[PDB]
Amino acid sequence: ASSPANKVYQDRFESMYSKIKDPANGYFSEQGIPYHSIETLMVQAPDYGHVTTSEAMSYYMWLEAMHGRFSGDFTGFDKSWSVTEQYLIPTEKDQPNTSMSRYDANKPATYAPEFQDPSKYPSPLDTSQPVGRDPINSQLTSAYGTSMLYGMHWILDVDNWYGFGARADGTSKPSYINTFQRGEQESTWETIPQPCWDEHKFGGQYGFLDLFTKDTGTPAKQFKYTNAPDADARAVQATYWADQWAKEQGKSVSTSVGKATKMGDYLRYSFFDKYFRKIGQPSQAGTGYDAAHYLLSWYYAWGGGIDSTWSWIIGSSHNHFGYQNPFAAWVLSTDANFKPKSSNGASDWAKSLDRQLEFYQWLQSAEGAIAGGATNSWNGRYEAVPSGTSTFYGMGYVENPVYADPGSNTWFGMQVWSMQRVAELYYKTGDARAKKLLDKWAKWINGEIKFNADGTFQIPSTIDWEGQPDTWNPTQGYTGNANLHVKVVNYGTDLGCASSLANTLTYYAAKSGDETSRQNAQKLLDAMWNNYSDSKGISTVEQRGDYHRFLDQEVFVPAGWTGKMPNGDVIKSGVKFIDIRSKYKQDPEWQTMVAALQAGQVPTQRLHRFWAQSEFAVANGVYAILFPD
Ligand SMILES: OC[C@H]1O[C@@H](S[C@H]2[C@H](O)[C@@H](O)[C@H](O[C@H]3[C@H](O)[C@@H](O)[C@H](S[C@H]4[C@H](O)[C@@H](O)[C@H](O[C@H]5[C@H](O)[C@@H](O)[C@H](S[C@H]6[C@H](O)[C@@H](O)[C@H](O[C@H]7[C@H](O)[C@@H](O)[C@H](S[C@H]8[C@H](O)[C@@H](O)[C@H](O)O[C@@H]8CO)O[C@@H]7CO)O[C@@H]6CO)O[C@@H]5CO)O[C@@H]4CO)O[C@@H]3CO)O[C@@H]2CO)[C@H](O)[C@@H](O)[C@@H]1O
Ligand SMILES: [Ca+2]
Ligand SMILES: [Ca+2]
Ligand SMILES: [Cl-]
Repeated sequence: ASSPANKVYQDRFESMYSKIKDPANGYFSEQGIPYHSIETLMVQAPDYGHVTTSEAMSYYMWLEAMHGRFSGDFTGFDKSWSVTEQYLIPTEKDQPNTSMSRYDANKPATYAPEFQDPSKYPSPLDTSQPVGRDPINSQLTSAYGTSMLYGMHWILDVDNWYGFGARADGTSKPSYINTFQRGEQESTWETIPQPCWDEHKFGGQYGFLDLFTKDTGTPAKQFKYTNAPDADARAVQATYWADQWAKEQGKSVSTSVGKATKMGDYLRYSFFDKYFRKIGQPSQAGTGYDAAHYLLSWYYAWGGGIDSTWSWIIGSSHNHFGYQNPFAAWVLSTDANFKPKSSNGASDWAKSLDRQLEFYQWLQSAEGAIAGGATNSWNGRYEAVPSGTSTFYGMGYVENPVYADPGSNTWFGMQVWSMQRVAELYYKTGDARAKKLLDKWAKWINGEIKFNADGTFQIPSTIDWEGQPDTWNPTQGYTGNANLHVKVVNYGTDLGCASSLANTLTYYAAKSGDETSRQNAQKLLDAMWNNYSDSKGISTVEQRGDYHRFLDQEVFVPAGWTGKMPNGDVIKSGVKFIDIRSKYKQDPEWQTMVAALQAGQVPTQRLHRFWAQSEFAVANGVYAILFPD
């Protein structure tokens, strides 16, 4: 039987769970897939409220796992995995073996440069630039008997709002789509949504392919998917807890553990440089593992021909601390129940755990917050690293890895999402490296939490950075990085971040015994429950300062390129964000949003983000278990 839990916080979790699963609240589609948010007019990472992401699916797993802990019923957890495998992990029909089996581990893909402005795309493929060797593909095909990859594609058009349908039929749902393709300056507002399965049926003469890639020949019909490593790692994290809590009650989630383990085996593709170039010596093609940084990079992607047989796979050269997950690495490298079937699966994850913890430490600022990350490909073209730039195993430090509109590390959220995982590791193992990191980080954040007399509160929202960490010397260790400073630009009341923060402080307090962290975690949970609860969970009114981009953001389209979206919207030079998403004008909130912009005001919204609601629910559960009295 499981240990007794705090009755008050357990009830709060159950209440949230009921609101989230309540059919009348609309968090899920008819097919059982959770939406990014109840509200449809939503632009953040995705550009429509009813698309879904792998991040959401992993939070759904975490939620159901906790429900199993308190109810003894894990059928919901197994169902979250069933929905994931059926709809977010490309099936045999979505990534045909005929093409995947033609993959050449000695020539994974063809080099394509990255540019700092979307106007430079399409990017020209260059067969003469070196590409390294993929050392794990043989391990995976031998272990699983297939050339298909088992990982979640990151974004899904749940109700086929864009109209691409499934495998170009234009009518089926859900629909595999993608957005980002053109460099660090292409924000959510500057993309051209495209189908993952491109048969040239929609868009331009050759679909949407020649908007991004340029080659000598004619663009072939092809499919392509992109993984979000932090999402897949969270799936492993959540499944571990589901397994632990299931066994404490004589229950089993064996089938799900097997899927989580397989996913973690394939997740190793994120450990490699985009084009398998040697880490620290980007101009040279890798010979195998010398191209592995062992960190959870921003993505790994793969694709292949539809009407011709060929395939490719790429890792990623850019690393952000926010995507790391030391807990998942500990699970996959030490727990016998989660040991990957591949020959080197567990050992690679063992190396990743150590490398990840060094990464966090190297990036810890003088104050305690964690800095951006590093890259093995300067400017995304393997250019020379500017002299005087600090390095980590040969990779140059970057303040805002991967994207700059806005800066990828200017949002407080990355701090809690990532440190929450370090707190789980510290709690389970008491690891000294995790302790050192948390003691200083927790001291920093506890001094940045502000509680008001009316029961409301504020935490860091937008942050900025100055300087850089000292070059990492494995034998020297943490120098203290006296020249690396974080700056809190402004505060806010982001309920999702606050929930993640409470979670982090709870695990840390439980292990360290730090009372300051424990009471702050409880005050956050109480404040949110007592002051921000509504019939659908929790929420607050927030300003949407970037919404002016709905109408004033021009979308770049190559000269002479013309095409049409499924609903007829014309794609040509000069269009704005709204011009290629005209269906948005039918949204219930549209007139309200436009009215505000016309009056020169900042639009405001009351949003119910699925991950935020789940975060809050899980945080209540965690407190209930670690502090029963
Ligand atoms: O036919 C002739 C011949 O053929 C051959 S076979 C041959 C084929 O023909 C050929 O087509 C094929 O070509 C291959 C090629 O080989 C491969 O090398 C390439 S690889 C390619 C890959 O496919 C593609 O997917 C990849 O895309 C990358 C981009 O490069 C990269 O730039 C971006 S970065 C992006 C991030 O990913 C996003 O997450 C991020 O999003 C941000 C957003 O920017 C930001 O605004 C918001 S801010 C937001 C916060 O999120 C929120 O929390 C807070 O609360 O609020 C704030 C404020 O709102 O955050 C978002 C994140 O959350 O944005 C950045 C920037 O865009 O990443 C994508 C990943 O997808 O690029 C790769 C290349 O660079 O693929 C080709 C396929 O076409 O090659 C074949 C051979 O190899 C045959 O053999 C012959 O016979 C035949 O004759
Ligand atoms: Ca931009
Ligand atoms: Ca700076
Ligand atoms: Cl969001």
